[PDB]
Amino acid sequence: SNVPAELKYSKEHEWLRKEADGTYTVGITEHAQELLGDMVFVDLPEVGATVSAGDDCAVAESVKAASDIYAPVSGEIVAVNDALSDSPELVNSEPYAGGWIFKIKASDESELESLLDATAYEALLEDE
Repeated sequence: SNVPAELKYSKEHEWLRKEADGTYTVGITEHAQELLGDMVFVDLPEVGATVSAGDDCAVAESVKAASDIYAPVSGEIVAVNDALSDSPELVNSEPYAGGWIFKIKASDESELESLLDATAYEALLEDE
């Protein structure tokens, strides 16, 4: 599967993209959406919520499965992708683009060290 070289990743099959203001945009990977199948619901976090790294904060549900989506870093949820409430299949068709799930302002920069680069995420995929 497609593993964009510029992104960061979690072992739970999330990606993170740093934006110009320093916030991160978070979604699930091409591999993740492929395994879940045809998406029917994305339960979004509350804007303004404070989360710790590893907290469950969204859910992706398909016709066959559902999975928790974890905060990859600690911080405040600053935006959510409201389009997924009516078009959850964007997660399937454009997991790195229109299928983004939420944006987070990180509270502890040190946590970024626990994130994977693209090479490590590819290796992880090759390791299932």
